Amino acid sequence: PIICAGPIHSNKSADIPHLLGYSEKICQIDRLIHVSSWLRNHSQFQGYVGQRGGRSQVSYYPAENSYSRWSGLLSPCDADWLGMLVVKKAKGSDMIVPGPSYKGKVFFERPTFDGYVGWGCGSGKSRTESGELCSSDSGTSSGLLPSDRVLWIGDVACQPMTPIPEETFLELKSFSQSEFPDICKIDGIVFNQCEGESLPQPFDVAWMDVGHSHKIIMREHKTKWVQESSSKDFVCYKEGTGPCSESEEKTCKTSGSCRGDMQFCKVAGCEHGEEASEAKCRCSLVHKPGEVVVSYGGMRVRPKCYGFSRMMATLEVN
Ligand SMILES: *[C@@H]1O[C@H](CO)[C@@H](O[C@@H]2O[C@H](CO)[C@@H](O[C@H]3O[C@H](CO)[C@@H](O)[C@H](O)[C@@H]3O)[C@H](O)[C@H]2NC(C)=O)[C@H](O)[C@H]1NC(C)=O
Repeated sequence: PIICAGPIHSNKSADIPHLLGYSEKICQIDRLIHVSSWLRNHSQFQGYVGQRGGRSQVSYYPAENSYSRWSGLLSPCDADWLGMLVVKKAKGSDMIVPGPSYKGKVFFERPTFDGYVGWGCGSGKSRTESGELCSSDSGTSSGLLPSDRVLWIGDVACQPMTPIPEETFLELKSFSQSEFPDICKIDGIVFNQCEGESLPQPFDVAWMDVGHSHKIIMREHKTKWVQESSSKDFVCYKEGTGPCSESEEKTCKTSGSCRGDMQFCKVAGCEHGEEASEAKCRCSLVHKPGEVVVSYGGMRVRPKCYGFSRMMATLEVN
């Protein structure tokens, strides 16, 4: 949990405010408030996901998940809440991967080749074991549901990118195709030219989102987590209260008057020994290995999202 403990909602009726503060959105991300809001607008779902458990107790496919152990490594959905990308509503043509335990799940999200698709359920519903249907569920009637009903597939890390010229991305695009000549179409998105294809098959591939019209999938590739101590590397909470507001957090990150930990004070400035009563804002280093930088096709890329997920990939016929 980056900031806020597992949410304990009393109501399904409660509205989900949109908060401007970085920490505020991190807090909602912590309490899976963003999935709950994804569910409300798209599945006409009633209430919340992540009850008592929050984002840490979300279920991943696979369960043995690296980046999960790092609370500030952003999933596609957190990234969506942070506006970095958008997890699009499930359309009929987006393919549900086999593998995960979808039954019970009210929400599961998957990186497609072209983006990120969510499959949500209506109130009092939950996915069957296949994931292709929301069947009725008495366990979901309360509308305030546990985190293991949310499923994030893929070991995904999302992060502020360094944009790359399109010529660079086209180099990477074709480098992948020379690495993956076998594949013809991924998530309904044409990868190569084949004419003779086989029907969609699963595909465990590492990949990165470079901010372009699709991801680049990588067989061989090097990564190097580097620490940046940028302001997004810190969240700002009020002790006992929750996250600082939009202005309070900006003040801590610009002026250098709020309290913090070892690295936050080194970087943004803080003061110690003041007080008089009533405790202050504080900021702390988000826990993550850093910003991933990926060596691939001779290019050092700092991507929007890096992950190893399962997509569906059609193959050729010889
Ligand atoms: C579910 O529906 C919500 C309503 O559309 C939506 O929340 C809305 O999110 C957008 C995008 O973040 C916000 O848009 C604008 O907000 C401020 C001004 O208020 C601007 O500064 C921004 O630049 C942006 O243009 C809406 O304010 C916000 N509305 C409400 C009532 O919360 C959610 O995003 C939807 N759910 C998901 C998962 O996307």
